[PDB]
Amino acid sequence: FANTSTLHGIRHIFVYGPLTIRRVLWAVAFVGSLGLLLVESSERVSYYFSYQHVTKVDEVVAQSLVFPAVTLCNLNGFRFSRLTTNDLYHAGELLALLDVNLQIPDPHLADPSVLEALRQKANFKHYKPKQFSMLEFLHRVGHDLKDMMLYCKFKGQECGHQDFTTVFTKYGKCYMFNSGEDGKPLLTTVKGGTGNGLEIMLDIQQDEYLPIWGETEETTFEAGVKVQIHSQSEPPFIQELGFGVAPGFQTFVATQEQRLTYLPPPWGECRLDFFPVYSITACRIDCETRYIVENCNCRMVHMPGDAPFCTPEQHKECAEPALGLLAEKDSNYCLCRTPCNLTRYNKELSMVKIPSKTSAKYLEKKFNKSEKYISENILVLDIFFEALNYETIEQKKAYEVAALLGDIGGQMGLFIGASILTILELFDYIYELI
Amino acid sequence: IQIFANTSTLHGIRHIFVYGPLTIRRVLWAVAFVGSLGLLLVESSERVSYYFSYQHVTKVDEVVAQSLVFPAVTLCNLNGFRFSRLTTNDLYHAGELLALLDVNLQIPDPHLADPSVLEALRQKANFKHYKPKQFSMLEFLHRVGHDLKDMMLYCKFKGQECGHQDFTTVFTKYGKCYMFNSGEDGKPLLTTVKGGTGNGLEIMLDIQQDEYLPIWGETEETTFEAGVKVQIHSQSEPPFIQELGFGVAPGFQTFVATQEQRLTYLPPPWGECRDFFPVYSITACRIDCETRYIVENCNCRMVHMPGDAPFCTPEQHKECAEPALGLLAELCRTPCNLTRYNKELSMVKIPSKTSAKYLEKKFNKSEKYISENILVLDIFFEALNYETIEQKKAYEVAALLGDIGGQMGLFIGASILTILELFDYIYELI
Amino acid sequence: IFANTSTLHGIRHIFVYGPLTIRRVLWAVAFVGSLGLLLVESSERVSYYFSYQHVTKVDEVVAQSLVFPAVTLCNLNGFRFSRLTTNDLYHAGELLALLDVNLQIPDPHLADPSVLEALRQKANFKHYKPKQFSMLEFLHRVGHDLKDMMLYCKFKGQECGHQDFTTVFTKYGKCYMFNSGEDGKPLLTTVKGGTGNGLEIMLDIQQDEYLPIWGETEETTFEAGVKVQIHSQSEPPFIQELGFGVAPGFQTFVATQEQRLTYLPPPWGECRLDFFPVYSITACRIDCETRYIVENCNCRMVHMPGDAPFCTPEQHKECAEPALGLLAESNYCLCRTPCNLTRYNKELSMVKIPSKTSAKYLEKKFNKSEKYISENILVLDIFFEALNYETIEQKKAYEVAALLGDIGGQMGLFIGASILTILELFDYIYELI
Repeated sequence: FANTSTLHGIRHIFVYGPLTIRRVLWAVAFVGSLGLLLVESSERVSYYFSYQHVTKVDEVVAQSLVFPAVTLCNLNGFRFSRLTTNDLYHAGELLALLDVNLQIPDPHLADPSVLEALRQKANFKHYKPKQFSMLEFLHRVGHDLKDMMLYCKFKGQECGHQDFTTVFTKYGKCYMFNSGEDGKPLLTTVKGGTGNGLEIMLDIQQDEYLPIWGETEETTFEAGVKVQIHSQSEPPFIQELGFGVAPGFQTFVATQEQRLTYLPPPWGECRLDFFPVYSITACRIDCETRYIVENCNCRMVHMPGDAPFCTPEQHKECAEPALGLLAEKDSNYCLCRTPCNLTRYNKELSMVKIPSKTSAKYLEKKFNKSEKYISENILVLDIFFEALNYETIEQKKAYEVAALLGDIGGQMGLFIGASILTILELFDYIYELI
Repeated sequence: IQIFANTSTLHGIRHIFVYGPLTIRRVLWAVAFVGSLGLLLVESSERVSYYFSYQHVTKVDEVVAQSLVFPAVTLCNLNGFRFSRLTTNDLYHAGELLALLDVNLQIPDPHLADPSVLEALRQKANFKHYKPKQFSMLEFLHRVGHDLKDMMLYCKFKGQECGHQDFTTVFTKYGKCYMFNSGEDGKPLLTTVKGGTGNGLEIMLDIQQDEYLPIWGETEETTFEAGVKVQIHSQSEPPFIQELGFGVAPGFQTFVATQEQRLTYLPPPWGECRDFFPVYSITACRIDCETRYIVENCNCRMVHMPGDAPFCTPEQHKECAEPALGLLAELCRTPCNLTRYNKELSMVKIPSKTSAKYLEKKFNKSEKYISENILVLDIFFEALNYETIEQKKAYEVAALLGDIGGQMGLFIGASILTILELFDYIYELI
Repeated sequence: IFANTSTLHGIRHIFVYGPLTIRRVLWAVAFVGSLGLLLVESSERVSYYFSYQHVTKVDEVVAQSLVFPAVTLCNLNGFRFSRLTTNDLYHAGELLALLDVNLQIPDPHLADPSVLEALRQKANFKHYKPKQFSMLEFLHRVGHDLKDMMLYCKFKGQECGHQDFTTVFTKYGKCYMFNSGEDGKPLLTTVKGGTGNGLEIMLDIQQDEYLPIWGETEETTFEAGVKVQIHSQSEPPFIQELGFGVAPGFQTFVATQEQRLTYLPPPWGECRLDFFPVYSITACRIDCETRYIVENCNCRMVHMPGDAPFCTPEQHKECAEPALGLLAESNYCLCRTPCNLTRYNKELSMVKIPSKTSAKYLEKKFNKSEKYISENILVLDIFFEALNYETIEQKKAYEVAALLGDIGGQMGLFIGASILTILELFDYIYELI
């Protein structure tokens, strides 16, 4: 009888009278309903714990964008003219100007003019060496922006090498525009188009490039600059993320601000010894640095730390094969996950010829250079925003707990009419039968 | 006086054994219910809070098509005025503008000029006893601006021949430009039906680099560059090549592999989408905006602007409208439907060795000229499909109900009516 | 034997049945009202469910290695002039546009002197007995040779060779595909970003083997370089359409990202082959071309698969070329997206080759003029910008379990009804009859 009596209950049961009946279908109809509720409620919980996301892509008109950092590097790291005898001593083998015995490799195939200058400076049989510092070396021999930069406009106003910042990188002594160093307030763009961005004309000084001759294992046949457009929060990794600019063209880099937002685990993979602010580039440098200061007790020039600078002795026989080993052989010493908030810059590249006929003469005059030189050494580079807007890409949580309840809640309502309390009511009644 | 005690409402739909007459260890129900009620209020708030946050999410498809509508291609020589075709009257008014003449109407630094250039400017600039004649910046530009008839050596579309009669004059901050497949004259828009370089627009251009205005001596100008600018753009939008154009260089076949993008944005409260032009565009408004500010503060309009205003004379251009724009830059939101075109650029060299001679012959031009003046330009669809990017409303009212509905079901077993039932019963107690 | 008044056992929410009529008939409206909305809103939800929407899930994933794609590359020139034989000029002569319909040099007075000399040497058919000719054997022999064309190949810093590429015929002629996977060895992988650790090849395009053009030809073949498709090893190259140009006199950098698209079948999306085991849009579009030509032309072209017979230049001209011309204009061919697939997104940048200080080295090493080097040599770097793939998935918007939870909660809200509540009522109406 008690069962008959518990049918003031909230779950839905005509399965308890005094006499057995016609209506045993309710037994099935209820067991049926209960079945589905359990099937479908599982799915919803299963899915909830799958901790999915979905993507929200907007594009937002803006009154101004913050102009990014532009790092740029000559493909040539060391000017030939500026190599000293002391330099050719330590760095000689490194720059591939000298064989292991400190002597000019295949003298008969060398440029006459090159061999003249190397014979003058590389007589090491009797040489008493002097102290040498890879950083001091690079600072002195690396291409000079003062020399390289023929003009600089930003938003149509004049600029100069005083708006750039020396920044060492696997390419040597490089220059970063709008770096923000010394907390100077970052430059901003206020109009789209080629006109109102960064515009620089460069002489890449192609006749200071290290010479290549004879039976060399070298393939450094290329001339121009590498360039990374990158947010001021992240260091340049121009090694990998650079794009080429070629001489004899005005290259247009039309850019858009991208504002990524990622979710932490368990939805996504969101979330440093040497850098205050975290970056993928930042970690991957910090990682490189830590593994070399460990296995080589020096650091390279582009790395941070207070460690001692890797001598060309070390660079050759230690640190270069150490990186050779880091990538291909040894799983990441540090694998580096995405930051949560971050800003990317999307580039479209187009080009027009420089110089035109009607300017060729002017340029030859102004700069005291041959028609040839201008046409194999000069480029113009425009970085600029296509229009005043950023794109937002956010990862949004797919199914939060409140929505799970509303779904299991409505599913219960549909099949049984049950609440939490309905179940409690039943458990109370079974605990009373014991 | 004759109404049910609380005890008596066990007819009530909420889930309550809190009204047996004498007190019991089962005060937990009071907790369990107040507990359940608490969460219901917490969780139902969240859902309403969220609803009114009027979020969206994004739906990205890519759709195979039997045919795409081919876009509008506007193209401009980097040079706005051919030197050969400058007249003495032109050099009079426009002289200072083109930076061929100082504030007085004479050649700035004749000693540094090309010999041949100075000869030709002396021939045409004798102004001490010249009585000026009528001058019109539009008529000027129409006449001196590069001619497509001259510039265009061949035109294919879908492999079939084309001509300057498939293009339309269009003035822009670059001068007299030309727009392919413009749709003007209500002619039915060209369509592509096969991918690849072959079956798009293909044009060979001579940019006439030796008609470029010369620059010499102690000039502040830096127009050192040669080639064309190009905007690929939907026929409903005007070109804004000043900002959105991409460069093409001479001495290369430049390939522009394109995809149709079909953006759909939501109005407020979810997203931010919503007179001189029939159709609204961001470019359209930004022109309308520039025009209104210049016709106000300068009583003229420039050549590329619309309106019925009077064309800005070089007098005005110098002293008024140029610094007016200098002042202007120093809120136009997205249309709801719109079509974008995504470009990938690649290049090959022109001319090849085995055709260099042929081209020199056919066009009566130097080996040098061909190599510093000729380009080929292919605009074409990579394959027959458009990408759709739609903003979809995140949480509609029907789904809010289903969630607050099921939350009530879960914690209380309440309906709307359940609450009404309770309010009826309290109104009866008063 | 149950009373309307007496169904107070009923689960939907009803104060509407006493014995006498009352001021509280509002319940009748409030209920009919509630029932109204329930029907309005529950329709919307079902309507929407059957609208079978989706939404998009975009992640980006760090990886310790990416699989390097397939690179197919083609010289713009399909046939080296030097290597054209007398037999070849006989059958293929008209095809290569070297000879008019009467097997004679078209406008000899406008021809390059040196060209005409070499065509006269090879195209005097006065006494010639023709021999067996095969467009495939022809193309295999005359088409540019990678051995010749490829001056060096690096991958991940280590050396490479023509034996890491695979001959692959295409609308452009005899082309070469890197990391094709055909050798049943495991596909090559990148483990560091940047220019250095991708494919890097230096090519001499042999611009002076290009077929010459002279006199009154209707032509656009003025251009020199290579076309290149970066593509999934699962898909054949369709370089005719999907290729990008590389120009001589530049190191061209192709920075790529792996994209991993997932699409939904009907009814949500348009997801999901005689001649190809693996399905591709490219794959079916070839299979489609092939089927239509073997039907309407009884041959196949060289790039097509099948067991059909190869189209002779006779056939190629007068049959199969206009047959494809007729496929254009407007598709007799429906080729939908695969479900899983991998795309490669390319950014192109360039620097000059050669530098001044290497120009002479290259001239010497390769025994070539300053001019030749500068109009024939290019370097091509394909590589991943950084170790990650982008995932774009189409995700079902509203599955059946979520429809129930919504119709369920809507019923709960307006009526307090379950499935059983309605059954309960139908039982009670079947009992009234």
